[PDB]
Amino acid sequence: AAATSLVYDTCYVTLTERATTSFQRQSFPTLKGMGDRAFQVVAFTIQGVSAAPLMYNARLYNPGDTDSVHATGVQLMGTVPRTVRLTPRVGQNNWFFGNTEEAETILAIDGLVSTKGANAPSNTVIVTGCFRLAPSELQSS
Amino acid sequence: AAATSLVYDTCYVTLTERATTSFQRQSFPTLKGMGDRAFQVVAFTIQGVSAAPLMYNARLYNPGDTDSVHATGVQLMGTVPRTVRLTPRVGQNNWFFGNTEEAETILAIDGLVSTKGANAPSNTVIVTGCFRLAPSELQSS
Amino acid sequence: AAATSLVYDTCYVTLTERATTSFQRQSFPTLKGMGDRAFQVVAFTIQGVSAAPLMYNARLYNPGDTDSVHATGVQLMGTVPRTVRLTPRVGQNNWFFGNTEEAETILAIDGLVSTKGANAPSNTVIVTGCFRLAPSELQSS
Amino acid sequence: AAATSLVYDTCYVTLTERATTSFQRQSFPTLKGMGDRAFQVVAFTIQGVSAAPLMYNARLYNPGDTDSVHATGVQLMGTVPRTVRLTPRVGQNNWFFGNTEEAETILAIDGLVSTKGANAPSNTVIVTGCFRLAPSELQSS
Amino acid sequence: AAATSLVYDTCYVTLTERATTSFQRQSFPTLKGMGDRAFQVVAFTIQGVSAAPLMYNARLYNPGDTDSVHATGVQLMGTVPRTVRLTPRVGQNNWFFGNTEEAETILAIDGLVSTKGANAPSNTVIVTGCFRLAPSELQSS
Amino acid sequence: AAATSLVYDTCYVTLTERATTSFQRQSFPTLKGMGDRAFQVVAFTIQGVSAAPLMYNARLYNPGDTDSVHATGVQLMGTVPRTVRLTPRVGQNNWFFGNTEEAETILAIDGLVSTKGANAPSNTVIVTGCFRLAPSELQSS
Amino acid sequence: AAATSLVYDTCYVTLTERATTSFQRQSFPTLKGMGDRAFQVVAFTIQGVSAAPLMYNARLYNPGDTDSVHATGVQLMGTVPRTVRLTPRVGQNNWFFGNTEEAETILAIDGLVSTKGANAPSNTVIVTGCFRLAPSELQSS
Amino acid sequence: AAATSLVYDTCYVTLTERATTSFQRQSFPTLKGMGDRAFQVVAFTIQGVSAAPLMYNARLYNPGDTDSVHATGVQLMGTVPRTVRLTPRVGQNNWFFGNTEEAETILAIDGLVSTKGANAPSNTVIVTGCFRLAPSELQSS
Repeated sequence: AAATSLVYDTCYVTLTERATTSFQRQSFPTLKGMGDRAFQVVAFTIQGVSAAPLMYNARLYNPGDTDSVHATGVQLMGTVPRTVRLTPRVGQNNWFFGNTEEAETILAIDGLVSTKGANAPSNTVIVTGCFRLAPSELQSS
Repeated sequence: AAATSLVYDTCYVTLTERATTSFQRQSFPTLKGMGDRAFQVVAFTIQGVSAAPLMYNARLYNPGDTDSVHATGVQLMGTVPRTVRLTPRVGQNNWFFGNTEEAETILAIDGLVSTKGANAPSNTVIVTGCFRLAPSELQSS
Repeated sequence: AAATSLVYDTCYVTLTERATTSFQRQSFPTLKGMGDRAFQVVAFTIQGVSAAPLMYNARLYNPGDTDSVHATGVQLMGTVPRTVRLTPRVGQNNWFFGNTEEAETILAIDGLVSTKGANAPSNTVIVTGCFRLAPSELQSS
Repeated sequence: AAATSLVYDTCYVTLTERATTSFQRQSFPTLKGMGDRAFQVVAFTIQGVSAAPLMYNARLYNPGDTDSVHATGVQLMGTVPRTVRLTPRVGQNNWFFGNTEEAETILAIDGLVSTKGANAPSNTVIVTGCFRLAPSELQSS
Repeated sequence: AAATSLVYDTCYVTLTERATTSFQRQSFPTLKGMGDRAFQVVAFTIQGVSAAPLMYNARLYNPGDTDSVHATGVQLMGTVPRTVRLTPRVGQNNWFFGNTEEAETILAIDGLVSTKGANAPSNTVIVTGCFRLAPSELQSS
Repeated sequence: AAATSLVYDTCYVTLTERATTSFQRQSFPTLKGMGDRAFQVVAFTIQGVSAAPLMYNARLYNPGDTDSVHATGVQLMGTVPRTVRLTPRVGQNNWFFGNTEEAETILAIDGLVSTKGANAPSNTVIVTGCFRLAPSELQSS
Repeated sequence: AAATSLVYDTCYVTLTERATTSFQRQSFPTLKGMGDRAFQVVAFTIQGVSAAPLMYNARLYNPGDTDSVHATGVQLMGTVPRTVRLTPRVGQNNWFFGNTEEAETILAIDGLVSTKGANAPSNTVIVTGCFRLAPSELQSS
Repeated sequence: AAATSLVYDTCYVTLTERATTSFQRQSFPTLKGMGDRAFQVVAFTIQGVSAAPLMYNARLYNPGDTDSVHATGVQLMGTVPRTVRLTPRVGQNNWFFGNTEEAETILAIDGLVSTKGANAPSNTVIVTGCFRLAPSELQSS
């Protein structure tokens, strides 16, 4: 066999009102420095708190796509941390090859407000991805 | 036999944004004044509240190490108290000898903010450690 | 919780007759670039082939030690690949802190010949380590 | 596999009143001359007799520590032999590497008297350690 | 909850013929330096040896009392260690408040001889108390 | 062990209308002359008869208190003997130390009449206490 | 029999930062005006809310003591009401005699802040005690 | 009913070589001061230690007899405490009336040596009697 590995990587961000923040290969410490080894998204856990009403939508991408294939749907944020899980099903699951560029988008989170022109209040979102890794593509001596 | 004792000790702190607060042997009242008796960390219960979004990461140390071997991973804080438990497994569990210096680090908690240059809002973290104690190393008359 | 990860990393080498080759943190691709996150050795699988009689001894280290605490014992190599598993038990298992230096020795393999002054024949050894990872020690913004 | 060995080694001493006698690697015949092979303390059996009231405290050490992590607690000695067993639990159990120096302390026994300035009466303590041994680290030809 | 702790503390003494030795809060290392935290006596284990015939009577006190409420009753001592357990029942069990003075008597042991005017022979008594501790009364910042 | 003893002691009295009669340590024959030995109230049996309507209230004391912690509540007396049992529960049960003064109050019985200024008719009350005794605190020779 | 009664009494307060508020006999309406009748603490339910991070420690007293014998341990307060129960065990349970002074302390609650010199934010604590009552000590006509 | 009480009383002595020591009503603290109340011997527990070989014979008496009706038979004493129980059977059991004189013999212990003219070495014997008590014979007012 080839033993597939299972790694949890976490990143955090402050969301901005009419913007989307991209979580790329380089946003996750382990994926960023592991070298030439393929990976697949198993699940994402998104945790967020806000000082006042705010919404977000976490969207998952297949490799190379210009838009997402899965999403949590808009979620409300309150003053106490709340956790949402995003699990892809067959077809929203394609493996990223070992050489995927560091800037390749894996998950994008949109920041949304309901009042026209309003600013996002202070907030923090923690994203933890669970990734399955294929064996390394090693070079010869 | 030697009867091992089980003691709960608590300490509290206000976290600061780009700083880590160390909980040393002297931070725990009983460990601080018990004399020459070895101890082991059984578990830590961390409870925190914040007036606005804030994160922390509680990290456990083995004796003499310059960095931690276990951690809760970054945690979000909200306006209602929330409890997290940190339990070491084999290898993150070495016993501290009776003479460990009062300034020896046992647990360190990092204060983190998601917005560049932001200050930590008012917050309080209560740390309760459960320690196993070996018999005292008494002196002769 | 903190989710502990399980990663398999592989490295290969040609053994030399009266020398020991060290497998350091940097010898394993994932451990090398993952950043500040603690890890523990779960098991090592050693696979070797040789063009003619040769022996090796794979030795496991606890963090910071100048000599090993576990070993496979001398093993013979033949012309067909053969696999040996090295699993530490309690006490040969201490966790390496997140900041362990890249040059820190984890496993060392000695190359041995039975005839005085003989050279090692062509050989290859593949080492696959299974490591448990603690959550990352992330920096604040 | 590597077959771990189990060896019992014994040493005896006369305790002195305000002194501690160290049982080092060299105090145990087999550990002393076995060469480069790692070992772990499994258990210690301490047997003592005294011509008049006397106390002792047997303390176990992890490798390299300057003070002990386990102890029997003070024990009374009478005119008939009495046996006490000292068994380390996880964390008071680290393996000693093969090259541990002959003068490395494994167990220390303090001699204690209850009357200020009194001398210890004639006494004898027999210490039998049970050690687990790893395979030898052999040199190449 | 409040987690109650369970601690074993030991002290030793040489008994004198027509005198009583008091074991105060300060006689027990942990109770002595733990600060402002209430405690209750769970049990006492008394172990004694003597070079010649001698008796003792171990007496337990409730907080603030000028005489004891429980006792082992007179016990004989011989040349081999002998253990007696003293366990209070309801009413001989009141909790000592956190601020109890260091000189407060918890257990007193009388030394007795049967021959008029005789001196006590060489002897040693080891007292191990098992105490239940309430949470610490911490000060505000 | 220490064998706890169980003793029944009885005393009788004639109640007076606006007065309370105290049953002290010296009111009970055995408690009065037993010496330095602690005791606890297990139960009291109160039996009374009166030539005409009369009431009483039997009240139990903990050691050193200036008022009672338990009571039968007012009881009516008639021309035929009637028995009431007073059993303390946890907390109304503290042990009296061996040296409690002979004049220390254990039980007090108030004599009550319902008509303003009336005198108590001829009456007799028999009080039988059941006491648990600790071992004696003996003096040395 | 004597029927023991069970009464719930409630009091509320605003905590102050480096101060302790005492809940005395007079703080509880029923205990305050019931007259000469003994009582025992069965349990306390403490409920608190705060506009920002704040801590408290609720401490239980036995009658006449100058410091407490039981405590909840420091508790965090958030923006949503939270309930903690304090139940005494044997020995932290002594009955208060009927005549206990109105100013006698039963429960004390310390207000604590984690930042040096900080003031307590707006807060409210509701304390409900459950008390067992003995029969009244009535006077004669 | 009449409730019979059960009391344990203890006395100690040093035995002398060709002499018998009498344990009279006055030798037992409770029996000595209880007043006019009948009693019966239930059992005697004799515990003795000696610095060198010595023998004793404990003999039980019925009221008013000039010699004993029961005995332990000669017993050897060594350097470690040893316990012997003496339990009367029907007929060696007569009750002592309430007014028995303080000097009335209940148990006698003979000190014996085996070498002609030898002296008894240092020794101590603890005697604990278990007595059943009848109700007190109270006087009228």
